Amino acid sequence: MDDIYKAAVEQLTEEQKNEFKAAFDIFVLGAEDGSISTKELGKVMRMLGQNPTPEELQEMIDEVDEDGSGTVDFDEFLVMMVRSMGKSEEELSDLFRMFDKNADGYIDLEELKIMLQATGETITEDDIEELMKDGDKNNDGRIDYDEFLEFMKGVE
Amino acid sequence: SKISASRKLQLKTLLLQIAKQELEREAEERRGEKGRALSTRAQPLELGFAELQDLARQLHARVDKVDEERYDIEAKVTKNITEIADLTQKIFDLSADAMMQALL
Amino acid sequence: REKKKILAERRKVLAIDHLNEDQLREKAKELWQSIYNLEAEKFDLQEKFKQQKYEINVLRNRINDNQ
Ligand SMILES: [Ca+2]
Ligand SMILES: [Ca+2]
Ligand SMILES: [Ca+2]
Repeated sequence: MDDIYKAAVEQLTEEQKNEFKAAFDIFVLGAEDGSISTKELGKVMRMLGQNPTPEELQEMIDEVDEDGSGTVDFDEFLVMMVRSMGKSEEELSDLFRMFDKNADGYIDLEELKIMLQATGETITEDDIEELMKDGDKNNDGRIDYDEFLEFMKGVE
Repeated sequence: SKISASRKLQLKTLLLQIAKQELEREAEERRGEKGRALSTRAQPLELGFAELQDLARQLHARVDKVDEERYDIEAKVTKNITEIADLTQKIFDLSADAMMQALL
Repeated sequence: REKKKILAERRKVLAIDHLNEDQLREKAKELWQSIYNLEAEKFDLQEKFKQQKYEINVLRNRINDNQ
């Protein structure tokens, strides 16, 4: 679910990025590290008509904090902004069957490559290497039903 | 990573479209297969008094035959529903736009 | 000389043997439509049965692989 948001970040126009940077620079007025701590984030939410606990708030920072710093910088801020801008499990179950062409209950690399070839787009060994790389999180050569659900989380 | 997150998102989206497409076609094959089976299993009627009432009794008995067969496969489907429900329980055991306005 | 078999054959004699030419050809149409309807239901139940077998198979993989 994390790389869906980084795809959204990659597709922000320079006009949303220029606007988000202006909002971010106002956000960080007064912070000594020049980043959004719980203090500034709380003020904006106290002022946005909510009221967060000092650890209710650390949770939102720590959800986009790829720094282990308890603060949100501009890149993490963009992730946070698009996260606030999927498909049902019963529907993914039926689509999962279309992948599993030998009906063994798993999708292997060749079945994944047959579907990719069917898309019509030009496919590379790195496309296939990193798609199976994302799906198979126990690297056992198969993506089972549960991995397929997480693999497709949020996919339109 | 070795390709962009936007590319892997494009591929995933296209994968689902064509899987959905394969689902649709599979449903259309099933429709055509069903019509072919029904043309075999329920050949439409082709119409004397005595022969007519022999046919009507043969159809009457056949209704009883089919409904028993249809019940027999419905019973198997029913136990599969309960079994799926038992296996599913075993697996279980194992905002920003108001911010931009207020900031700008 | 089975009582339950004799009675099972009396149901079509009681249903049919008393209609004239034209209620007979109109009753036979409705019987056939009933047969066609039951076969359509039976075909759909058979398709559903195959899909459950696959679904149960996937469920068995998941339980074993998550134990
Ligand atoms: Ca950070
Ligand atoms: Ca397979
Ligand atoms: Ca796997």
